[PDB]
Amino acid sequence: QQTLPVAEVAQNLPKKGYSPFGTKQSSVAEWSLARLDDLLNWGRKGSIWPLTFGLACCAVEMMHIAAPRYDMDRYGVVFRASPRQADVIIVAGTLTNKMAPALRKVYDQMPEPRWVISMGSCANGGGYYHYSYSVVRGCDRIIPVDIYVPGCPPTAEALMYGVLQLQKKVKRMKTLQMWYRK
Amino acid sequence: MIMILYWSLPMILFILGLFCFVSNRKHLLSMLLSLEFIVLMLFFMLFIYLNMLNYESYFSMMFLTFSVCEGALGLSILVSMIRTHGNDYFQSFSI
Amino acid sequence: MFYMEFILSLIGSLLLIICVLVSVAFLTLLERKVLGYIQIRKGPNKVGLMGIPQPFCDAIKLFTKEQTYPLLSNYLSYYISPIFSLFLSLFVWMCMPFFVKLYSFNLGGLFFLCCTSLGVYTVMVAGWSSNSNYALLGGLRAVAQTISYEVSLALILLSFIFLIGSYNMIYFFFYQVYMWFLIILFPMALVWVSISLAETNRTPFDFAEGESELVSGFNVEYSSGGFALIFMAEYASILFMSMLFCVIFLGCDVFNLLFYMKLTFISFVFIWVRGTLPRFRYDKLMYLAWKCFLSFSLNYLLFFIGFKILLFSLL
Amino acid sequence: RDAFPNATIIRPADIYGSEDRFLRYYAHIWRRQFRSMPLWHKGEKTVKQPVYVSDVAQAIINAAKDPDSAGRIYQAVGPKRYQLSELVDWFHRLMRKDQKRWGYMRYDMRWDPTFLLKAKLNSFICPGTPIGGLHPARIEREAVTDKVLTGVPTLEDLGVTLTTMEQQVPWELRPYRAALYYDTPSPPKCIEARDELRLFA
Amino acid sequence: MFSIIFIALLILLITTIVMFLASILSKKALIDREKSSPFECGFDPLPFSLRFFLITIIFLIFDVEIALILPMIIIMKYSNIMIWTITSIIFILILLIGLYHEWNQ
Amino acid sequence: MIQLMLYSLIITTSIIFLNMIHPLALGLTLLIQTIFVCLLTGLMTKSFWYSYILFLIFLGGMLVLFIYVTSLASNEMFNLSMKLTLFSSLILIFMLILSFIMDKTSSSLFLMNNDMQSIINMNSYFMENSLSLNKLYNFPTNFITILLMNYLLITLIVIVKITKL
Ligand code: SF4
Repeated sequence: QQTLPVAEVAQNLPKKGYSPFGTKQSSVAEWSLARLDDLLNWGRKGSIWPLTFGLACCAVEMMHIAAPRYDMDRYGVVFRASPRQADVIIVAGTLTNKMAPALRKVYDQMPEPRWVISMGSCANGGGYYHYSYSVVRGCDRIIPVDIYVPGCPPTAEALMYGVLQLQKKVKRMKTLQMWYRK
Repeated sequence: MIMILYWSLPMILFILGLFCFVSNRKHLLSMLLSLEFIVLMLFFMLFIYLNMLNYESYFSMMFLTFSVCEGALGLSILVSMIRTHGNDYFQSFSI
Repeated sequence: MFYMEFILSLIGSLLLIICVLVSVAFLTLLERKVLGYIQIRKGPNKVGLMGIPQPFCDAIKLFTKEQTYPLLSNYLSYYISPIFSLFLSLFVWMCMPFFVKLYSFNLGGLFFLCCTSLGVYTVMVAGWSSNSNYALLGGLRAVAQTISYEVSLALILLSFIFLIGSYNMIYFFFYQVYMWFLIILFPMALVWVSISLAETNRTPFDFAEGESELVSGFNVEYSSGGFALIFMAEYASILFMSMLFCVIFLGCDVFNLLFYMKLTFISFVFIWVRGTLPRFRYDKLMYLAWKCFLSFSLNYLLFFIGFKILLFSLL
Repeated sequence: RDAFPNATIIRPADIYGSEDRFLRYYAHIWRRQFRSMPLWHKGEKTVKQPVYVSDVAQAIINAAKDPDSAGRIYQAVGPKRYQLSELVDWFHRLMRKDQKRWGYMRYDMRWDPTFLLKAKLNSFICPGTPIGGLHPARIEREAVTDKVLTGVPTLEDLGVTLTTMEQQVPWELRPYRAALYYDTPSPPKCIEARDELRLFA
Repeated sequence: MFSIIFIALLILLITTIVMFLASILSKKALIDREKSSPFECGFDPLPFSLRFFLITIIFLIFDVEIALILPMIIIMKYSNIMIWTITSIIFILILLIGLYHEWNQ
Repeated sequence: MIQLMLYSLIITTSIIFLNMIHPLALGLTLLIQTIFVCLLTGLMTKSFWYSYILFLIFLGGMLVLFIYVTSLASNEMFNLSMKLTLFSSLILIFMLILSFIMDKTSSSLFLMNNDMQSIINMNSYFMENSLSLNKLYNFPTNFITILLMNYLLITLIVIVKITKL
């Protein structure tokens, strides 16, 4: 790892700023595309709409970020039932062999950009039914997954930590800078 | 003359809707929609007649009531063949 | 004919459209905020400062996502429903009672009934062109409830027009100079709230556009800008129903700031019934729209026929 | 081949499939012009031998595994030769464009400078990829017929069974079909060697 | 009414321009077989209903009936009072008797 | 001028109504024809009451039955052609420039509006939409509107019998 910086060292460090790219771009067109990508990523991270895809027990914790203690609504996060209106699909439960074409069709009808959160050990790696005859060995064999939330029923702080990690990934998305360098 | 410059267009579009009503290249739903097209043109020509008189425009909702009852009657005739002739009778080109 | 009338009418209508659209965005913010406060939870926060640019976060996201289609070959009929929906929601506002003259609508109630009668048309083209059985079911259910309370709404507003003696909306102001019509028309106030939550799809009448019995009624295939225009059109319909409640029952008070405070309060009431009531059924809603509200409409229309005849002899 | 001597060079002719630049390019609205497709010499002069993407992927893997394919050029072409007019007419028969109310018409491209002006403006105004791939390089690529070289190996020497066109292409063009007007398709005619020599004479 | 045409055409033009710019601003990805599919929950996939059609017909009959209840607010100060009262009471009373008879049968 | 614009729009929508065959597309052409017919009958009249009456009765009231039946009749979508759109736009621009090069005084309708009447006309100053609607609710023409309401109830009785429910 790295040691987290001591406050004597960290007082000499300057402020990071909001932009992961920095304001030190050379060209004015590159700087304008950087700020446009910053505004676009702020709009995308300011409201991600996850889809009501609750397969198994993990989803009982998924409603617990809907719950008044954790309150996902002040993070841009609000559930949508239709897959067209939703940004994120949260695979929260056990993907089985009869569940595989349904999950693939629901993911394919979702419009791009598409970030996928694997909630729980049945969602990533198979988990407690990994050696079962009718359980897919994780959802990574079917749906491409950006965030993997570890706990068997993830606490709801850990699922919301996965949500904040997805927001940091969305804030780190480089589209217009790649277009300028394509 | 007066007929050529005034109210010539409702006559022409009435004959066009009549020819769409009776053409063999259309279907029964097209006949009913062209029928309500000539109902609209009849309202246009009747209102041009009724506005030469000043305060007899109240007749416009009488003809409207009768022709709307005609249109609902035609739709209820046409969809009463759903349970008998099937759902494919709307594509019939001949009677 | 004097050209500054056209210039100022154009400027006032465009300013009305712009302010209605920004008030739609802040109404979505208000609904997400106080609808959270209906429960124990907080509203939006943590975006910008105290959650204020959250609808702009919605608008940047919805105008960037991939415009998907319910079929790949021909989808121009998919486009024409949110265009006409937002056009009607921004076009219905021209019959607002403006005391400084913008449009001299001597028949404003008929204009409102016309735009409400097109609401069925935009939701019918919303349902059919989305190529799904859920979409057709939601479109048929929305057309069913909106034409079921169209007749009731026409009779209720027709009973209200008997009080002012004409169809001019500004005539609601002169007959409210001593008291509001909330005192005299309180069962009509409850019935008009049940009407205004039925033409616009809200939670008490939500079998058309709910997330339980259908996943979405007619917004099921609409996304990435079309859903944004549909959402803005529906919240503009909510704003119009709040204004039209505040003109008829509460005193028109167009200039006073208390009128717009009451308009925000009736929007708060619309979000207050959004969080409270459950959803009616198809059979119970056919029972409500055609028997109870129709019988009350005809009966209390008879009451105002008798009352306007009784005052005509006395005056 | 000057830098890497033992480099395998697979030469595809024109690769068809899903999310391609052949069937989607002939499937787009921006390629057509008022329900009529312009083709160079009405599509009759050019003969193309297209190959599937799974066949060339299997050829790439069979070249990577077998080490006798070092520095050998492999002509990646399909099983049978087709001319472009019969291919485009077969595609429009698959998309249900053969109905008389659609108004399908095939005409000569060299009489129509408006199509090339549209292609140049489409290459100009698009910031990223042009819509439908209607850059003039694709125009010159569809103008150039597919010529195989004798004595240079074909993918059947790499041990892959080439999929025929009529098995795969209706599955690709099944979502591309038009809505039926309110008022099985015939397979296309292949072009042999003697018919191609008669056509090019 | 001529200003209403101009402002309605301007609202239509502004909404079509906003949707065209939204379609330009929408992120263009590769089109798919399954993405264009109509949404049925999960696994991939109505006849004529007479009850809803008679609901529309009842709505139409009551709408044309309301279109005759509409004028009489203006006429009340410009007509014979006895004739106006007799027609209004008879109109709404026959409507109420017909509604109650169709409820009971 | 705008009367000639509505003439041109009604001509263009009528010739595309003759051209097309898909039943919901003819229903859409009817619903967009009804607006222009309502406005054009509003140009001859003193006030826009009967245009509103035609609007609620025909478009929002009656044609929704036609839109529902034609929506459930056709499974397929519209096949939009840019040729018919281009021909409609070309004939529309041709007819608007033909109305530009034509004298609008001779082409205007002879039917009087509320402001085309005389200034000394006593009846025009009284109340908007009052004297035209008066004969609906006066002796002896009130029997027709009583018969009309009875006719609508009898129409509903007919429709329940013929659809067989
Ligand atoms: S990962 Fe654990 S909590 Fe989640 S569905 Fe599986 S067994 Fe249940």
